[PDB]
Amino acid sequence: APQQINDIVHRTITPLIEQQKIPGMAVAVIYQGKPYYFTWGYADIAKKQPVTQQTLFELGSVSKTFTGVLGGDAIARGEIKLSDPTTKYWPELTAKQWNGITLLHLATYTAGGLPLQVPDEVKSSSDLLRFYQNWQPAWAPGTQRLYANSSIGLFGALAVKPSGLSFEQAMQTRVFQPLKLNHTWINVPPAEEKNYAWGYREGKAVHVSPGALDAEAYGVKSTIEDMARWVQSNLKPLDINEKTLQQGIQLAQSRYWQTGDMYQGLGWEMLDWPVNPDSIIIALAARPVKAITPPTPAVRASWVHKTGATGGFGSYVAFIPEKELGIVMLANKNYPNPARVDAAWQILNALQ
Ligand SMILES: Nc1ccc(C(=O)O)cc1O
Ligand SMILES: Nc1ccc(C(=O)O)cc1O
Ligand SMILES: Nc1ccc(C(=O)O)cc1O
Ligand SMILES: Nc1ccc(C(=O)O)cc1O
Ligand SMILES: Nc1ccc(C(=O)O)cc1O
Ligand SMILES: Nc1ccc(C(=O)O)cc1O
Ligand SMILES: Nc1ccc(C(=O)O)cc1O
Ligand SMILES: Nc1ccc(C(=O)O)cc1O
Repeated sequence: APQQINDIVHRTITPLIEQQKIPGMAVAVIYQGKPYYFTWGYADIAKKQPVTQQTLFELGSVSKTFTGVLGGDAIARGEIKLSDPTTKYWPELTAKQWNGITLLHLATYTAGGLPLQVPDEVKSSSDLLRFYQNWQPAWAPGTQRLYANSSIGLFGALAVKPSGLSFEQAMQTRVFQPLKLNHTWINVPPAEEKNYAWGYREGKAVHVSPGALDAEAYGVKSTIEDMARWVQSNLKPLDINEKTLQQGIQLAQSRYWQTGDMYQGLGWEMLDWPVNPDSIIIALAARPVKAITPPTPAVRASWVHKTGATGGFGSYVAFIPEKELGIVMLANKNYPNPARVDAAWQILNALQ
């Protein structure tokens, strides 16, 4: 822990925690291929349990980065293609609006206005089919981006079908295990209960509610160590020994669509480095997309990032491959996104 990293981190995070009243927080800075860990406050306020390097936080939508890489791994395996129609992997999807909707569209929120959430009442596999069959698109496929758990969530479920594995089995065996993420869970086991932090929404202790496609969209829990390892894996994919995982990370960081200065990958979102901080610092934001023809392979000169939130948690991951530099910020309160990106910006810009 060099003093350069120590001082900038404590100078940035301490005021953030006070200003946002965050009960507990874990931060990892990846600098020249080594992680540096920082922890504040409480994982459990009532039981006085401190945040540590073993504390599990809910990642929220940062889960979509694991989903995107797993999908990319399936592509590398020759099991799926992003150009394949959705109907190829779900033939019961016989409704005529699904003509021309591909796995890429699901992965990148460009199917034509799939809703932010799968409705809470949708539970069975029959419910899900009925839900997607009855969905009426607002736009043609590949024309507008509308962020949606029902879009990326379905991509994840369909992407693992040719493997013959469940999503959870696929993620564990193809992403978690090979990358040594031994404390990253879709479902937290009883042995890990003590490490599992409580989230805090308006003073109330809360964990993420179960739902359809939760594992695929927002259900991963992890520690600051594993997330630091996840960042390193994404910083330097070609150092990973697994052939298809290496390629799947690169596919997930490819630029498929452009909306202004933002580029949409699989899970990951990117901007050209150097980034105007104002470009990175609303319930529904429909944005027209420019197709990148063909998609640009993972650009090392990039700000790659993803925000995530659940009711009780707020997370943020950001990295710059070119600089071998990254940050993970995990907190057990859902606080404003600009505050996360600002703090991350302050730290990484000081270190680059
Ligand atoms: N809202 C729309 C939905 C689908 C199509 C299409 O061409 O498939 C076009 C639209 O304007
Ligand atoms: N291991 C655990 C799994 C689920 C929950 C929950 O609150 O849903 C809590 C746990 O400690
Ligand atoms: N005992 C507690 C005190 C304060 C808070 C809070 O969220 O500020 C939560 C608690 O469970
Ligand atoms: N309460 C729940 C609602 C939906 C689902 C699901 O798998 O869709 C699971 C649940 O435990
Ligand atoms: N062009 C490059 C691609 C990947 C890596 C790596 O470390 O994975 C490094 C590079 O210079
Ligand atoms: N590293 C950077 C510093 C300052 C600015 C700016 O727009 O002021 C942008 C950057 O990418
Ligand atoms: N200060 C900056 C202004 C514009 C851009 C850009 O990529 O358009 C980047 C910057 O660092
Ligand atoms: N997208 C979601 C975010 C938060 C929660 C929660 O239960 O806190 C559930 C979701 O389906």
